[PDB]
Amino acid sequence: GLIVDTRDVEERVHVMRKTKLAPTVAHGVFNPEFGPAALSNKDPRLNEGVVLDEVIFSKHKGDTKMSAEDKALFRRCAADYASRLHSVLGTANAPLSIYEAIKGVDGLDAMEPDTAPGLPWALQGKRRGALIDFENGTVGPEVEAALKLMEKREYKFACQTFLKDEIRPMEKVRAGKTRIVDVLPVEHILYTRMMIGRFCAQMHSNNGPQIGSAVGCNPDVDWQRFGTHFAQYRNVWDVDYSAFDANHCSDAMNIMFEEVFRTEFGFHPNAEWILKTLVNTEHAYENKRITVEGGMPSGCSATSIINTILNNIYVLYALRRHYEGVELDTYTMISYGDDIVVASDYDLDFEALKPHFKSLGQTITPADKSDKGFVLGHSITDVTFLKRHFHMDYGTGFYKPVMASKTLEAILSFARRGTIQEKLISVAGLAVHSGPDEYRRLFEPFQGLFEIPSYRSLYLRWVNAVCGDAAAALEH
Repeated sequence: GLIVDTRDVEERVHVMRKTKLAPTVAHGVFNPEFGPAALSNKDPRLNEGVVLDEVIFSKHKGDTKMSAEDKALFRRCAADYASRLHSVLGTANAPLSIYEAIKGVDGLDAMEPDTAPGLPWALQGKRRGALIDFENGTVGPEVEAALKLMEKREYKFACQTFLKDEIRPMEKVRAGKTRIVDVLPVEHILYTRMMIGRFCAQMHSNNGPQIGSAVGCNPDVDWQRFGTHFAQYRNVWDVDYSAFDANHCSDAMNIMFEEVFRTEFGFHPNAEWILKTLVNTEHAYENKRITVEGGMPSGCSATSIINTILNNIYVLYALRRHYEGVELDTYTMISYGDDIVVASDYDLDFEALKPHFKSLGQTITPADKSDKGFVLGHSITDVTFLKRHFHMDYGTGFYKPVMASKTLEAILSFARRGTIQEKLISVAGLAVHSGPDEYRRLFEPFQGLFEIPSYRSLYLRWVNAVCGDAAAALEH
């Protein structure tokens, strides 16, 4: 995005805390090159002269202006992807009821009852529970009033900026590259869910290469589905972006929203409008109010679908800008926000697409970290997606999501205080795919102190999870 105004203000949005993450017993064994992100300017691990306030917003270097020809190409690519999307999903996109918006529907989780409420409710000491009855799926009078302002397209708002208290590579910790989440007002989230919730549910239910989205996938079971699909292609690419979310230009975002969320596809006219409120945003951080043009508000969960849709349109755009006769079936892909796997039987030159992605304000590199850029001949067993590799289990022949051992060492090395037992059982579910020897090694530090699930128990759970009849067949 482009920072068009930075001004000081009364009311500090107090967003410089201490980490709830503490080292575990594993920290001293593994000595990871990771640590909690800096949550304070006075953090002694920060490099000399690094200001948190400056670095967290440094990703906003501009709002790339696309030419008329490029915008008309982008619109064709958006309308072509939308055609595919709404063909698979259908056009049952009537607004969600307030009850359904809060409680969710099949394929869409209920709203979180006690997460951050956003502005100005955070400054008035009003928690989410004060504004919305999540039990009954009803709203208080303030949310009710704000919903009626959005009906009229008169709603205005500020994004509350929170630092992401999490583990980061030590080099990113020192450089002050703390990640941020933009918390929009709870009523804005409610209304967005009203406008596109049915669509969001359908995309979760229909995740797969056909719609180019892994949002709402279960890697445990869906790696088999994904792996057998990409294994069929001569060429597979994993594509790295630099600040994908920030670098979505106003032109791209606006056109995507216009082509994807049309009334003719069953959407309320206001679906396009509430999404378009994401383009030109005001961000509250401490005493600062930063106005940005372009980019998606920072996040993962809340913005996954939009980022995934843009990734799909970007690949069609980039290939059509370089080659003639490119259609959706020229390649296959799956995306989860900025994360992407692309495959084609065609020898697509991804190295030559770099300038074409640059016309969208996006910088692509091979995920590989090759000294050269993109190459042909890569397969599904070479790539990373959701921090997971695709490897066949020798026992069953099924693809399993294998995470890098260094990443599992880092995850096991820190925990929120009092959560260690819960975290071990969760991370065991990830580490089981590393094999029995590495699984044993990763949890050795915790043996005798916590309950570590047997490798055997999680392996048997997994085989049943991915194919029920296969597990049954082994008792022939």
